[PDB]
Amino acid sequence: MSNISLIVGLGNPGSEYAQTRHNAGFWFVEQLADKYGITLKNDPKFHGISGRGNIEGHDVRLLLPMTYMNRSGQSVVPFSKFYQIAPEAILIAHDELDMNPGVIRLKTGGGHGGHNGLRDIVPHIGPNFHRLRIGIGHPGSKERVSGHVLGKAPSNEQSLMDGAIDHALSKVKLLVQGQVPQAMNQINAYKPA
Repeated sequence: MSNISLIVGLGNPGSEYAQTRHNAGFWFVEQLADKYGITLKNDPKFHGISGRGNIEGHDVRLLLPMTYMNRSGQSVVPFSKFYQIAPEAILIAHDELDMNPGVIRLKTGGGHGGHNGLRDIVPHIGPNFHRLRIGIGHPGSKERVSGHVLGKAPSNEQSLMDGAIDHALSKVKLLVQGQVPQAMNQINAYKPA
């Protein structure tokens, strides 16, 4: 079973979106980058910010598309193709409306589930990449989904999400060393302390 060699975080560019729920993927990858001292640099050729370095003995690339969320494929697709990274070696972290704050799951395959970042990626690389679904809660109605994902969470929900992100961070060793079923068991078992 492939080692994960590319980790992508989905979100929108700019300081006005940096703290919004829809950037949960960016939080995870930025925190991962600084945990391992990997420097994320502007990478205009692939419409994103990217880095590469050693994580737990493996050479891993990190990518944050700077395309805006709904056009994320315009970075993820050419980047993974240029470096010849198969979908099976990709993990994509993203906010998940269908899970509460403090809930976090690793998933392999399936469709976009309505996520407008994943919607731009599945068509071009197929579905067989891994996803870190970071729960952000559902506001209660379709009409307010957009204001919820594009909004900043209150303190209490933010702590839950941060706790869940911290836990996944501690399991990245299993992911990069090819231990996906173990990582899946261990990430998916998390419950707030």
